[PDB]
Amino acid sequence: AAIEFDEIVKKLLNIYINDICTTGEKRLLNNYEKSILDRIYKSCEYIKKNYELDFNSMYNQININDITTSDIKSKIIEALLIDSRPSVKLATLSFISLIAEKWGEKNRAKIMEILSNEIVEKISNNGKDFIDFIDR
Amino acid sequence: AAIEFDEIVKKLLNIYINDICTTGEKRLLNNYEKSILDRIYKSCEYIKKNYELDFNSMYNQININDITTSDIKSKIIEALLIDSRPSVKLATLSFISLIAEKWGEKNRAKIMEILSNEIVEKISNNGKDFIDFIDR
Amino acid sequence: IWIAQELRRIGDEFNAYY
Amino acid sequence: IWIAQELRRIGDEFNAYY
Repeated sequence: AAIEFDEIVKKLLNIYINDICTTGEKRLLNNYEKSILDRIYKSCEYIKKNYELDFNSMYNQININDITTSDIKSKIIEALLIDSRPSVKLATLSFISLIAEKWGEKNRAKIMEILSNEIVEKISNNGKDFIDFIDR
Repeated sequence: AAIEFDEIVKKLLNIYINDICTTGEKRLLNNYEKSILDRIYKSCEYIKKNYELDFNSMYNQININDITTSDIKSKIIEALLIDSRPSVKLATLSFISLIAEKWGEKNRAKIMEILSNEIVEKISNNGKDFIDFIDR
Repeated sequence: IWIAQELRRIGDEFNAYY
Repeated sequence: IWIAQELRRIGDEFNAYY
């Protein structure tokens, strides 16, 4: 039979519905949450753009095949261990954001197992100070 | 301490990075894949719009607290069992798309455990016929 | 098979459309 | 702590900016 398009449909569906969940989640935010989320997009894009080269050199150390999943996290979380400043959080988030952008053929889960749990907890710690740093 | 914004940051980060993965994945598609994905968005939006009432009545049967995860799947996959037509696939996908839109405060995983594995396999079956139905 | 009975129904109606 | 040493560096430089 004609099967040579089966994997294309699989890939596009997973992308499609994932984008639809995201839209469903954004829709259930109030305007304040939307304005904060908008600020996070723009902040990280600024940092990713102005530190394009710096991130590429950091991305190469993390990209090689040797690292375990915890080893990536422990490298990223090291900055947050001693330095809990909100800007350090924002840079960390922007770097995580850049890694996600380059892993568009890897599994989404592979990216989420870097961010979620420990790392996002440490960013959310004193979230009020983080939000205030971002919203001005 | 001031902790009353910690959960807001958690929620917004997960949304943010998930949207960034999706963008990374779309970027690594060729133009043909993008044109197909664009057709899937628009087809499902058309169906969701013109069958707004019909979907709401179907969504209510699936929304109640009694159902197990397989029970939702077995209901959706039943249409695909006997009827493998690409339009039936598209309607099924649109319905899955609508459910995702309404579960923006539930976990993304809860939505993906409905679609992925069995259901997406049955849609991807004879994907060529599905793509050709969609692309004209 | 109540949900299934409607998905085909929508399928038929859209099949004619396209 | 090489990646960490740069994240703070970027953090400092951006801290001054905003």
